[PDB]
Amino acid sequence: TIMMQRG
Amino acid sequence: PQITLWQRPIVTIKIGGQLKEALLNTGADDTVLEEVNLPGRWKPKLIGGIGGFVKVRQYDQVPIEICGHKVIGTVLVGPTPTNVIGRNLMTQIGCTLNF
Amino acid sequence: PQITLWQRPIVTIKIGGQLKEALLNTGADDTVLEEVNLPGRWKPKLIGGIGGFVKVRQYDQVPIEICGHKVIGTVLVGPTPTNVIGRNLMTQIGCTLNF
Repeated sequence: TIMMQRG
Repeated sequence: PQITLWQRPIVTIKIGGQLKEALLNTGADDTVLEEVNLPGRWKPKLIGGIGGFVKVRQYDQVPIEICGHKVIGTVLVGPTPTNVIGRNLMTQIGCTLNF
Repeated sequence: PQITLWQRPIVTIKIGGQLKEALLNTGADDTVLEEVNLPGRWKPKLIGGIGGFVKVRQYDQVPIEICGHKVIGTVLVGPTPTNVIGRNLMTQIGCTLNF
C-alpha cells in the first residue's frame, strides 16, 4: 500500500 | 522510542473510548480513519491520495490519545485502506524522522 | 538529519542519473517514482492506496541515492502524484521514527 495523503 | 520500519509503524490510539490502531505516516498530511465513534457534525473535505481524490468527514479539535499522550487534532474519516496518523498529530507528539 | 514534520519530508533522490526529489513516506510499503528512465527488465505491479489502485512497473535491484546515500532496492515507476520513498528503501538508509 502507498498511503500518500495530501490535504 | 526509535521505531525502525522493517514493518508498518502502527501505534495504538484511543478515540471515542475505542482503542484503535494506526500507522504513523509521514507521507500523509492528515489523520484519516475508516470508522470512529464521533457523535457530532463534521465538515466535507477533499483529500488526495495515489489513485484519485476522496471526500472525507472532517471532525475538528478531537481529543485523542496516541502512545501515551493526550492530543487535540483534526481527524478525518474516509475510505482509507488502513488507519493513518498524519503530520498534524505527529508534530504534536514531537515525532521526527531521523537518518 | 533530524527532520521535523511541520512540512512534507522531502529529500533529494538520484535515480537513472537524474536529481529528483521524493517524499519519505512511512505509510508506503514500496517505493514509487514518476516516470524515470531505467535499464533492467520490468514486471507489472498493481499498488493500492487512497483513491484506489495504480498499475506500475517494478524494477528490481535498482541503485539510487537518497540524500546522498546509495542504496539498492525495488523501485516502482508509475503515474504517481509525487515521488515517494517507501519503507523498503528507508530501512536501507537507516531511517527511524523518533519521539
